[PDB]
Amino acid sequence: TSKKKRQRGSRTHGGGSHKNRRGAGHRGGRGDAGRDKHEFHNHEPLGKSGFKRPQKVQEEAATIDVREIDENVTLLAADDVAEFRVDVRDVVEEADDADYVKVLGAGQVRHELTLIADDFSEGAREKVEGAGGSVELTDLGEERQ
Amino acid sequence: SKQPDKQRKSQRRAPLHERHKQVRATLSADLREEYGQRNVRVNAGDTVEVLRGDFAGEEGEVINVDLDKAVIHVEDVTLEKTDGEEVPRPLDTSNVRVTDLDLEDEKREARLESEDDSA
Amino acid sequence: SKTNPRLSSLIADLKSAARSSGGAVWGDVAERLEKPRRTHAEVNLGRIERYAQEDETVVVPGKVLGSGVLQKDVTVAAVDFSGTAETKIDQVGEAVSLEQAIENNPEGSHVRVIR
Amino acid sequence: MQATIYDLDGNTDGEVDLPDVFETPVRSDLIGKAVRAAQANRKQDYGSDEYAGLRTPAESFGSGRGQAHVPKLDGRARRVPQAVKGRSAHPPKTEKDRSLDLNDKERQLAVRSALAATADADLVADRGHEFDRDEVPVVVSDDFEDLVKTQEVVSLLEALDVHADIDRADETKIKAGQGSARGRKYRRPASILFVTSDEPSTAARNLAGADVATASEVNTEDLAPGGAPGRLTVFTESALAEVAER
RNA sequence: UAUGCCAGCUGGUGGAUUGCUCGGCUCAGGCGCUGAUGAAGGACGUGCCAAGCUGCGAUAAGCCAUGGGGAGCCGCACGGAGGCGAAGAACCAUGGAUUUCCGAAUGAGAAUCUCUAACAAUUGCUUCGCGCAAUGAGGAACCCCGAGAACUGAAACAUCUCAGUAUCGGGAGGAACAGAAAACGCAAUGUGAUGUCGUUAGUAACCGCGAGUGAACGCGAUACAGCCCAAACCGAAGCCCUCACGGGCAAUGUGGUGUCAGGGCUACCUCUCAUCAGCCGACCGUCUCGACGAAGUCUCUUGGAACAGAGCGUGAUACAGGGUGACAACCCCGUACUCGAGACCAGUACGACGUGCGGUAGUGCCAGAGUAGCGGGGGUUGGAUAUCCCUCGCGAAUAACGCAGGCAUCGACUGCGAAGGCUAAACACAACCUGAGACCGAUAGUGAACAAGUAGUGUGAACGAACGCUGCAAAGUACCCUCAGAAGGGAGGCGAAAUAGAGCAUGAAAUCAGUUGGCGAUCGAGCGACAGGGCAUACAAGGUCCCUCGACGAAUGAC
RNA sequence: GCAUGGCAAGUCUAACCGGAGUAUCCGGGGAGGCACAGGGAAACCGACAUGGCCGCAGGGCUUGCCCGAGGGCCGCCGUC
Ligand SMILES: [Cl-]
Ligand SMILES: [Cl-]
Ligand SMILES: [Cl-]
Ligand SMILES: [Mg+2]
Ligand SMILES: [Mg+2]
Ligand SMILES: [Mg+2]
Ligand SMILES: [Mg+2]
Ligand SMILES: [Mg+2]
Ligand SMILES: [Mg+2]
Ligand SMILES: [Mg+2]
Ligand SMILES: [Mg+2]
Ligand SMILES: [Mg+2]
Ligand SMILES: [Mg+2]
Ligand SMILES: [Mg+2]
Ligand SMILES: [Mg+2]
Ligand code: NA
Ligand code: NA
Ligand code: NA
Ligand code: NA
Ligand code: NA
Ligand code: NA
Ligand code: NA
Ligand code: NA
Ligand code: NA
Ligand code: NA
Ligand code: NA
Ligand code: NA
Ligand code: NA
Ligand code: NA
Ligand code: NA
Ligand code: NA
Ligand code: NA
Ligand code: NA
Ligand code: NA
Ligand SMILES: [Sr+2]
Ligand SMILES: [Sr+2]
Ligand SMILES: [Sr+2]
Ligand SMILES: [Sr+2]
Ligand SMILES: [Sr+2]
Ligand SMILES: [Sr+2]
Ligand SMILES: [Sr+2]
Ligand SMILES: [Sr+2]
Ligand SMILES: [Sr+2]
Ligand SMILES: [Sr+2]
Ligand SMILES: [Sr+2]
Ligand SMILES: [Sr+2]
Ligand SMILES: [Sr+2]
Ligand SMILES: [Sr+2]
Ligand SMILES: [Sr+2]
Ligand SMILES: [Sr+2]
Ligand SMILES: [Sr+2]
Ligand SMILES: [Sr+2]
Repeated sequence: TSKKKRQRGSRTHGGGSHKNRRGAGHRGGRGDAGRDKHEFHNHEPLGKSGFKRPQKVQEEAATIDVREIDENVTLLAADDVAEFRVDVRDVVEEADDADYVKVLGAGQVRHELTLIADDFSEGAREKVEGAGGSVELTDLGEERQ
Repeated sequence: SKQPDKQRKSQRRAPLHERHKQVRATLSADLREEYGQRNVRVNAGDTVEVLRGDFAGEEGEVINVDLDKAVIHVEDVTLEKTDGEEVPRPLDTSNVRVTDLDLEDEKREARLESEDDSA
Repeated sequence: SKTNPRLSSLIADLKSAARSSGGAVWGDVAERLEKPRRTHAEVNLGRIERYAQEDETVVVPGKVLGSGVLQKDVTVAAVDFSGTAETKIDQVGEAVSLEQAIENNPEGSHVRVIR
Repeated sequence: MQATIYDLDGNTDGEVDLPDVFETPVRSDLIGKAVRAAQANRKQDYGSDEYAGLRTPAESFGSGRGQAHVPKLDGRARRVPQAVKGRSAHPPKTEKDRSLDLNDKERQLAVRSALAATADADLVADRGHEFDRDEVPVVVSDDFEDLVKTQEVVSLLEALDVHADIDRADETKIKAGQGSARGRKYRRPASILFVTSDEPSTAARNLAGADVATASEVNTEDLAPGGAPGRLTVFTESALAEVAER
């Protein structure tokens, strides 16, 4: 049995005094009324902040952490196995509607990898090389200077 | 349709030419064999046997066929009024069985004997 | 008011085992499965790899998922496994249902709970 | 497991591997959910006229004439819910979404689960079906599809000691209630489900309580009418195999 | 024991309840314009008897033809009388005839009539004559173009909101509108007319930066379709009316060419299946209508009635639904299967006729002005500097030019040619047809299951109810008595039932008459709860209870 | 938010398309949404698959002593 189903005979259906549930006065005004007066509490404060750049002058990078790549090396058998060689671009989802692919260095790298991507983070490299690996910056990646 | 309201409605409001089928009755075994049909539209000339009501068992000539009320009058199947007069007790053709046809009309006979169609 | 009939039987079997055999884990896991689904365990392989040890059955009072890498040759007993989870585990060890685990070890000995 | 195959005379004629799906653990709750959804999804939207009871300029006199402040017209109370001939306060509404969603996986799992309940004679018996057989479901040669006369299917069912179920369904119930006023006067027990492969069996369909389906689209409802798992089914050689990949 | 209290019994009153459904409500599919050739609507007529509804129109519930249909018929409406039908009526489909007056209402006028040949009025053509034509008004909503609130929200209120909503003016169609880039701007080596649907997204943008308002490109779909002028160069090679004769139009340009795959011209190559125009003309599918259509009306019992129970039997590509004196696949209509016709798709698709695609070189020959653009003032928008529009003023270039790419200018780059036009399909609505339903079931559901927009209210605009059920069959009560009596009553007749006898299935409560039990003319008021006495009680559905004594014997506890 | 159920580093399809027993239902459709990294107005940069100590449940042992998921207290890491 639900709560609704138990209200018949109660008269006030949980509203307390029958003078309570009336119009918007019982809510202190409609919508966000009083968000700066009687109900300022827990409301985001008033004001403007910052600016926005035009949406077509904005770049959206497709990122991936070494952890993701490294944890699936063997599974990614459909990708080079040299002295593994992996073109991150063929690995990252959503890597199409993105302006470029970037490898981030979150996690560990328990294998020697040769990674090819449009860009890497300092830590991404330190780790890849640290495990006897290399990092190859794509041609597009040739926009660092 | 499948809806009861419409079914009854189409029956009660059927135009006259469509009411002939509301006065049809099953044919005796012989007649069925003779004309290759299971039933026919009862005519004011036919002979019929009552198979259901309080008059079940009686046979007689059809004296009248009312399409408006979809009922028939059969000789001797009557009720006695208060003044003593005798009047017919209407019958639903569904409770009757044709045992002898009145084929005085070439068209009806032709219809009955034809195969592609029934009477 | 669980709705899955199999979950109900499992819980009933888990109690029968804990009451009839020297096993407190089964009755423990039972108490947890009786709790709301949101509190049930959702464990990825990476966690099993970090705290499991061979010849000690890993018991998950929930479901095992496939993220991470498992190398240890361990037997994992769970309410359920994702298709991938059961695959990876079976490669380096073995995936088993609590229903099996309860039958092979009613006393519920040498076992580690993971969530 | 293996399922015995029968010829149109009812005699055994080899046997085949009962596909794995028939080993899916039976999940009556998932099945119930699936049926509940199919049933809700064919329900039609309805609701009272949105202006019903509102076609009146009726006004209240207010205080003064020793009368309750109720809208009146020509001395008759109107519009308001407590007034006879007034509007309905919270009536059925056309805008209401009467459909139920169901993830494809959850639904497919239920179909498989219902398929599997079909191979459990004890269940099939519990569901209510009347039969004198031990193996279930009943598998028959693909020639079954070539049958034309209903009575021929009768003989085969009698030979298969499965006709008793049709006798069970050969009794309609005239329902209590006003459903009758809307065309729902009768209802009847569900009997055998015939699952063929090319086309539904025209020969079996008119049998009392019978249902016909095709392996490619047989659903949770035919497999478990009303959500009750374990319907006495009869598959076709090919139907049986094609149903394996659902 | 009066007046009387409480409960029940018999009979009323009343119309709840149960059951029933010819009406509603909602959804889905199909379909979709009418009118001066006088519509839609209204008035008045029209029947043997005729008030209402329906139909029809002085040929008046109808006339004629063809096909269907069939032995009956003369609407709703179950009367009386009379008539029609084998000379094939009724009825149905298609087509035709008739079709009063008012009504856009059109010769003039007028509350449906009147007065003395009429497209009134405005237009086009014009034989300049109403000679030939157009317009007008209607339609449930849908659609397009204009006019445009307030209550309300912001807890007041003015910007903002409600909302371009309600309502008003004008107008088209079966659908409208839009539409082949002076586009987009995931900026690109990219997309490629337009609606619409899903999403992009409550994102960008707006905003007492409050409350609130709120896109687009793109993407996935639906459906797909692209063309015609102006001018250049030609210059009467042309068009309209008429059978013809003949007339009118047209150098202020008819017609050819041409239309950003720019074109024209001069000089060449090659070639057409592009386009445009016209001819022919479906399949299939969908919707509706129709034909055909299996198998019990067997036994016994109960009943007024078998469609019930028991027994025997049958069909099924048909066990949807309905009817029939009660629960019916097999009694009747239907239903499955198969078949036929009309409508829509669509004058579309295909096919065929004609036309002729395209490429090179040269040529500053052509290419839409109060425009592009700027400023003043307004409105509007998400449009912010960067929306769309109105208004006042100013105002350009000529392809070697010009516009756009979200502030302005200049260069570069990319895109694209405004100031002329047409265009199928995919989408909206629901009048109309058909189907459907976990919708309502007569105080419900429509206001309306009935006389329903009826009766009735208001000067008018406008407002507006209530009323469902005899029975299987009318067998709808003959005769007699009574009475002023076609009233009513009594007796009687019918039927299973008249406590089914006319708002006639059932028949609650309030409440009324009569009556039974209990109380009652010396006695006190939340009307009772719980205990205990009196009196009252047919059966059934409850069967216990009382006294002696004895057993057991908690707290407590004596003489 | 919560309870139940599916699937899980993923999850769900929307419009719509095909089929069919034709509003149900079977198959298809991942456009797009949310989740899988954050911080910063922006430019832009970009993280613990575990390093320490407590310790509940549970497990182990030779019955106080080990292992101790979750949890608790810290380190440390990304960014302004
Ligand atoms: Cl930004
Ligand atoms: Cl985890
Ligand atoms: Cl694009
Ligand atoms: Mg015949
Ligand atoms: Mg109402
Ligand atoms: Mg009831
Ligand atoms: Mg006139
Ligand atoms: Mg206010
Ligand atoms: Mg539109
Ligand atoms: Mg304020
Ligand atoms: Mg707005
Ligand atoms: Mg845009
Ligand atoms: Mg405004
Ligand atoms: Mg009413
Ligand atoms: Mg009565
Ligand atoms: Na209240
Ligand atoms: Na009204
Ligand atoms: Na709805
Ligand atoms: Na139409
Ligand atoms: Na009349
Ligand atoms: Na006429
Ligand atoms: Na005219
Ligand atoms: Na003239
Ligand atoms: Na206010
Ligand atoms: Na005020
Ligand atoms: Na504002
Ligand atoms: Na894209
Ligand atoms: Na009958
Ligand atoms: Na605007
Ligand atoms: Na201006
Ligand atoms: Na542009
Ligand atoms: Na009523
Ligand atoms: Na008493
Ligand atoms: Na996706
Ligand atoms: Sr409350
Ligand atoms: Sr109010
Ligand atoms: Sr509030
Ligand atoms: Sr303040
Ligand atoms: Sr995507
Ligand atoms: Sr009639
Ligand atoms: Sr009649
Ligand atoms: Sr006052
Ligand atoms: Sr196109
Ligand atoms: Sr131009
Ligand atoms: Sr700029
Ligand atoms: Sr009433
Ligand atoms: Sr209505
Ligand atoms: Sr007045
Ligand atoms: Sr009498
Ligand atoms: Sr004692
Ligand atoms: Sr999916
Ligand atoms: Sr921790």
